[PDB]
Amino acid sequence: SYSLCTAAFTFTKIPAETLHGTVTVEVQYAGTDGPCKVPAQMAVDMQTLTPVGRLITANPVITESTENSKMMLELDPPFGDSYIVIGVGEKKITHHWHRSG
Amino acid sequence: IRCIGVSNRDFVEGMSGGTWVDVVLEHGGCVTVMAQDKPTVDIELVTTTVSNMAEVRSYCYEASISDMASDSRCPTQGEAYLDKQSDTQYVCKRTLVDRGWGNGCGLFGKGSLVTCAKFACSKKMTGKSIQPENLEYRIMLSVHGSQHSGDENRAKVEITPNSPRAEATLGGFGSLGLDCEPRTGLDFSDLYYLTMNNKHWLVHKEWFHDIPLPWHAGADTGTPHWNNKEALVEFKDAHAKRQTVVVLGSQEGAVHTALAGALEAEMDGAKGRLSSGHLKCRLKMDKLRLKGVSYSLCTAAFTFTKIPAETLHGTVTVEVQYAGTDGPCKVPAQMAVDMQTLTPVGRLITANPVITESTENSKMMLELDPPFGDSYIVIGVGEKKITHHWHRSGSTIGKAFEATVRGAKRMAVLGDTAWDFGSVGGALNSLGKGIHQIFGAAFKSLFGGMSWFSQILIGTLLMWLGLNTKNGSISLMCLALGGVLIFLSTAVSA
Amino acid sequence: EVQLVESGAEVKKPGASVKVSCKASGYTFTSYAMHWVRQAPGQRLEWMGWINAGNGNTKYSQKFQDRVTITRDTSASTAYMELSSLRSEDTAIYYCARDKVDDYGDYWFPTLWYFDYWGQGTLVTVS
Amino acid sequence: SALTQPASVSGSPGQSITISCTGTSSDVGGFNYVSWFQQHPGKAPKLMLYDVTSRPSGVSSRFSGSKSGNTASLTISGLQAEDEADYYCSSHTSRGTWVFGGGTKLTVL
Amino acid sequence: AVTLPSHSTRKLQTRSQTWLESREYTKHLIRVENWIFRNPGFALAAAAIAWLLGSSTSQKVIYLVMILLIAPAYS
Repeated sequence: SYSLCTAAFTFTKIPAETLHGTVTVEVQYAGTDGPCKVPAQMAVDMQTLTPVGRLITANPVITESTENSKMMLELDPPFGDSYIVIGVGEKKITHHWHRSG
Repeated sequence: IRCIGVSNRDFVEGMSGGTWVDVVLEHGGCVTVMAQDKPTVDIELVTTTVSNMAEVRSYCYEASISDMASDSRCPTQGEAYLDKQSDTQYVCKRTLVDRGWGNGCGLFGKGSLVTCAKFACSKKMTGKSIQPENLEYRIMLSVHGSQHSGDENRAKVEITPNSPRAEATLGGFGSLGLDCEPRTGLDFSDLYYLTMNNKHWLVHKEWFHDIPLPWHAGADTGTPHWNNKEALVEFKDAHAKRQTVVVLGSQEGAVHTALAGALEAEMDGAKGRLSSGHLKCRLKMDKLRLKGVSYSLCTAAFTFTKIPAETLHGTVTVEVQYAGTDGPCKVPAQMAVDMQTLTPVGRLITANPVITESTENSKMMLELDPPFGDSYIVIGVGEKKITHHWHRSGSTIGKAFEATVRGAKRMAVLGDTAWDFGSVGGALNSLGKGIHQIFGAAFKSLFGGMSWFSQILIGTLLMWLGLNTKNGSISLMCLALGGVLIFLSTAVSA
Repeated sequence: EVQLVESGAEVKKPGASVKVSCKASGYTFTSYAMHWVRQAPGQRLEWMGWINAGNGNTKYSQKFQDRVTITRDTSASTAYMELSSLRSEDTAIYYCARDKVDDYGDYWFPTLWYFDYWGQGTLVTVS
Repeated sequence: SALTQPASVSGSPGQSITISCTGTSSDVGGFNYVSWFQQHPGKAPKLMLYDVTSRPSGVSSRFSGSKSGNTASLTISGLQAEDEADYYCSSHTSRGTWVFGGGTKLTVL
Repeated sequence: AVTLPSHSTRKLQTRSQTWLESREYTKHLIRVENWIFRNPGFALAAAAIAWLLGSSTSQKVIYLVMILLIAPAYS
């Protein structure tokens, strides 16, 4: 449950692309609350919107307490090129991933 | 403003369908955007910064060689040695040589000699590599405004694949939600950033590995162990004896002439700053207010200063200064056909024109898009309203043919990205990117790699096969391919 | 908790050989590790280490590629760095720290963290 | 080698400091390996980094790491004053050995 | 000595002129035309060995222009 957990997000590292169809992301979550939960989406449309593709990691979650706890998340973008979305309804950093094939 | 008269500019206008659009904005052009409502905005690529690079190889384009040793064994005992071999820095080749009698060597039978020389190179070609992430697109966008030629109007947006969404403030105008894509544009990670003497340009991961010169192996400093080294020397033995070795001097010009297919990149520094560039941005209006619609319109004389002019795309700027009234007032822009009835005819570019007021400064400069015939451009209000004759002089089917040719060049450069260039809501567009996506990909797959004469030639070979024999099928598709190649050389002719 | 301590304050004549002990306490000397980082006061930390306590392997800074040799023994769970032919220069403090070996027992690429703990320190001075 | 790190610095409490460590492509640039080691004079050094941006759990969330090109920046804000521990930057080189920067004497005024 | 890389292997297509794109179209044509200006006898014989193999008055034409194109650069 953990509500959805809301606050800023800043990509720690420029995310990655594995050779086995994956994108790995680390996030600070800019320091709000405890053991909350933050979503993420693969959005072909707009900044966010509809979710396509699949999260290889499930129930992505923040660990605990002060400032930044990094949530690394194995994500498979759709066969096109999307925009990783970090989950704040409004304030969120994003990307563009161009998975091949 | 910011756009007018680049000769590459392109107009894009959405038909409601919400605020969607999305135009591939491309360095060297300025894409202008107009809507039913909304102001009209001009966006052009500006500069594409590649922030962080890492070194792969170096090579060398100018050799120099040091001392030359010899070490010649006679016919019996064969191979020679020359202790100065077995280094990184000495190159060697064995050349069985003439030497029977007269001079040592109590038999005929040749006898190897090892002659070597020390290879220390003068300059480095230092290829650098980039990966799509951390590159930076900086797009600047300006709205039409009173400004004539001297800023709530032009905004500065920098779009990093670490921040592909961008939203730019325009006080009293709107956000102009920019969803760009900083990845798919140029096929980076293929391109390497190549440095000859104090110049820079991009070339492919195929061309840069295949140059036959000494390797530096991406090494750092010290006394770099040079791979190869043989391709740049010249071991020749005069007649049968006395092997000699020559330097085969600077090839700087040779790579330059061999490099014809690259684009050159402007600068180096902490950051490579290059040019050209290709972005597909999803342009999102959402928040744009016109800010003028509430104003009064002002009755005063208007006096042209710069006489109006015809831009290459046909739009006509006109600059109007006027005294005599105050308030930030609208000005009537409608162009007309008869001086009698106004009956506005022809689309206006500037949407709502306004004035900054202040004193008798004026200066708007709105710009217009006259009809294909004769037209009076009338900026004015009551009886005394100042006019200008125009005569656009382009035909309509001329304009359609124009936009088609232009369409064919955008389609030739951007490949599969032509489709979705001014996308909107129709699906048949997605079918386009799909259909031209597979023909494009498989097209570049079997061909690719085809020079100018290669594609012109094979173009006509396919068109002579175009009308040579048999069925109306294969002959038809061969004629089609030939059409695409010939057409692709013809395009980009200038 | 995790405890490392070693031989206390010690002095050697120029040309002698120091033997420092690192007694690992409070954790599992399993996916072991240890290092040796020399420090005296007022200069740069040099790392002349070794990296493998499972197999007894070692890697040394060329700096001291052949001077120090290292013995590792689980019965005492102890790693012994021994610096031979020390000089006036070497007067310093030798900390032993760990960076956990990978699962396989072979240590090639470290943990992303290195030193989560440090030895107590041993000041060694040369006459 | 010998990571370039500047000798020493200071400022008002709460004020941002940034100590930037400059390496080469051999180590700091082509790796995520970095460490900043708070060393209390007289005592044993400790960890205050771990893979750049992140921190060991017992770290004052004060601290922040960053990297650009060849750089290592430990940027501290909201200073509690009693946090001058000679800061040494250290990283894993490509050759498989570790190097510790010149160290930064931290000056608390 | 082997590098002719970058025009044939692969090109950058953009709304920019490419390196020496001003020079190329014609640094692919003149050398061949030049080389045929010298020693046209090779055009004589090449015309022969084309003209006697295939005999469609078309397929040989292809053999004429092809054999004339392969060895100005003789490769």
